[PDB]
Amino acid sequence: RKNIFTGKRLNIFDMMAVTKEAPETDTSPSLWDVEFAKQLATVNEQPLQNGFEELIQWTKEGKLWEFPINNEAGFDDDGSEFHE
Amino acid sequence: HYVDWRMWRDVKRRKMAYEYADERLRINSLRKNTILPKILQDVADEEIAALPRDSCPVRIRNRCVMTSRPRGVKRRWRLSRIVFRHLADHGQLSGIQRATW
Amino acid sequence: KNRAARVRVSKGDKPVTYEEAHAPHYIAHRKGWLSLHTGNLDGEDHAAERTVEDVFLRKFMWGTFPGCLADQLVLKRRGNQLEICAVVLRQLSPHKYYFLVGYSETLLSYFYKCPVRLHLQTVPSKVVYKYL
Amino acid sequence: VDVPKDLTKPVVTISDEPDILYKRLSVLVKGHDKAVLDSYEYFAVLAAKELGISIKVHEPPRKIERFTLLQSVHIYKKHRVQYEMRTLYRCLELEHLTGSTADVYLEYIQRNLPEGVAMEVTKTQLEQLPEHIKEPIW
Amino acid sequence: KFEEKWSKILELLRHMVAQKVKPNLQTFNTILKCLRRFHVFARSPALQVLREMKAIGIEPSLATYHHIIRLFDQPGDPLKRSSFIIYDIMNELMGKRFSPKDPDDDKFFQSAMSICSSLRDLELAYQVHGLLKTGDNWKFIGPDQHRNFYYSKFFDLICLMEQIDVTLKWYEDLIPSAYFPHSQTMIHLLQALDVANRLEVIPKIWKDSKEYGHTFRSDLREEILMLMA
Ligand SMILES: [Mg+2]
Ligand SMILES: [Mg+2]
Repeated sequence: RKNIFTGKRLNIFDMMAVTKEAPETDTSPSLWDVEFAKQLATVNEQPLQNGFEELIQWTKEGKLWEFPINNEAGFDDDGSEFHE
Repeated sequence: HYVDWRMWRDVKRRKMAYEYADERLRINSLRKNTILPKILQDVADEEIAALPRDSCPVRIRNRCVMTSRPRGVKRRWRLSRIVFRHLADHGQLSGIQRATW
Repeated sequence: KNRAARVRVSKGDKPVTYEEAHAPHYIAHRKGWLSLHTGNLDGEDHAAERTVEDVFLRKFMWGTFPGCLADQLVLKRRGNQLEICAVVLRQLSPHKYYFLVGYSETLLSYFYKCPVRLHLQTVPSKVVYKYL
Repeated sequence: VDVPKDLTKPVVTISDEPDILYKRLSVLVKGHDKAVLDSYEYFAVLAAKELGISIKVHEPPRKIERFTLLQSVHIYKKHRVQYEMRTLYRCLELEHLTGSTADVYLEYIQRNLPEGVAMEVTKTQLEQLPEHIKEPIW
Repeated sequence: KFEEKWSKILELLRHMVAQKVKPNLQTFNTILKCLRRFHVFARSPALQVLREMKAIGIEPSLATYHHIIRLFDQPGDPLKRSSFIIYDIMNELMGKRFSPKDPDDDKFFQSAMSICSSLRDLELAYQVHGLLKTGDNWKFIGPDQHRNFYYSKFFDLICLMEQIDVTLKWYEDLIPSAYFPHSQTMIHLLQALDVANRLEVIPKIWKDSKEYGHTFRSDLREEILMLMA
């Protein structure tokens, strides 16, 4: 009648109150970090389950137009103003 | 791999005309007004005349993209009357039917 | 005499499909259009580029599935999507169909820069509307 | 029995920016087939009623463009073939919508636009006078 | 032996603390994965590692529990410890939406269902499946061979331990939409129909068997004929 979570623990690692305050975002990821992030996208990889899911995938990849239709999607003429 | 040598000559003309369009527009504007001095307008007359002949847009011909027929082409589809009818009569052009009224 | 798209009478032994049996004056009366897009509507653009694409696709599918197609293609365009509906025969092995569907959908998507789907419908034999 | 237990609903975040107000939306749909416009109208009107949108439908007059071509490949000028393209219309007039409501309705009905049907959506937006026009500077 | 290996591992953890290096989730998952060779010696130590994770604040992922149940579930008839672990793990994981954290997150559900079949507990199996169906947890089922194993063990336990009327509902929902049955699962379904005295369905099972590629399976053909006669 004893829960597995209650009992003796290894006290080598002290209780970390918080994580690292600032990560090295500017530093580019190494090949190991990139490849490890690709393995975490495979555990969650499943085949498309219906038509809606295929449309959702295409939209995320940029293959399918985003609705409602905007005829100027992806075209901002150099961010120019009307007065220029 | 174009339909014939005639189509190939029109392809080159459309390409050369595209490359020179801005230069031709700029020089032609100098000539198409009464504001600038005639001495300057005469030099512009010579300059636009010295450009390659195949840059002149009037030399482009709207040939059928499928058969190269230079006449009887419908501009909306860029097809000769014969090719258009072949596709239309087989029901392969969306919304085009035989007209009776 | 008119000739356009008229399968002419034989001895009563030539099987024709429903599309091949109807002459051009039936295209909005008894048979529909084999392609549906917006190019040919009033005030719409790019009818020419849609036409060339349709002609290529019908040639591509005829040679990519040699001897399999049982009738003409039905090309559908909705927004950015292109959907090819083909009635094929039940002679080629299913493995070869799946290979060719994956190959044609990928190759055509990269050629015309749009999502392309191929919807196959199999029939035991060519559907005969009448014997001319 | 094999039914999903819980469902992740898509996150809709209420912003702190005010919404757009559309006085009218004019959804003009063009097609070559009248029955396809009939079905689309029924769908569009039902969707509007279920979402609480005021909708009125009318049918603008059809446009028939006709043109003539030669019958034979060579000579025989007197003999022609005449083709036409029929453009039929249906106009859905929505009223008193907000930017969010219009965005949802338009995405829903535009995604379900049947092959061979085009749409032109005219949006009338209600705006207030520019700040610079409240009084003259001179 | 384990004791020496355990001392070595603990020494590295002490080196990690000395160098001011904070352990990540993978640090503990590798320990548990490594502790699987020592079948019965690492059970209590492995639980200590899990208890340490929760205290530090590292949240066990699906991979963490996968390694634990694999360690605790070795070929033993009692499965007394395994019984307690799985029940406690399922209570903790109830109604938890998971996100990919470790490459082995996809191996949990197949291992959880395999233990439910060994314990022959249908209520536990329904809890495991319940977890799979909440939110987007269904995407952790894994590759095809994982998905087939999970559903084979799950449907075989339903046929054995549940009323025939509910078994047939699970049969219709799962096959063919979720998986294609193995010839042995059709035999289990035929045996369940026999126990329930519902032999009017045997002709339908034969039709379905032929549609699922078991027309020429000798074992299946002999079972159907014997039951009918
Ligand atoms: Mg000319
Ligand atoms: Mg005549």
